[PDB]
Amino acid sequence: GSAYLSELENRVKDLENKNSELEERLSTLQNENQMLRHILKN
Amino acid sequence: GSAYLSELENRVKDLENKNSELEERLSTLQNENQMLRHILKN
Repeated sequence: GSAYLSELENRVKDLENKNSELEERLSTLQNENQMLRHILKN
Repeated sequence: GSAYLSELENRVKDLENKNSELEERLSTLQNENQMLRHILKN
């Protein structure tokens, strides 16, 4: 509990940080996807 | 708490689901972008 809780929400601070990371990578891959599409259509 | 303690394990579950979902989208785009690069490429 005391160590469960600490490590439980310890886990979400980690899960949220990981989520932000993934979101930033996603954004980058999406921009690349769209620019490639634009280059190819022209 | 009880309310608090159910909301951290729940937040861990949702974060896990969401982060696993994000990893799939990442895989999808990496695969589409690699193909688009090959097309642009050759």
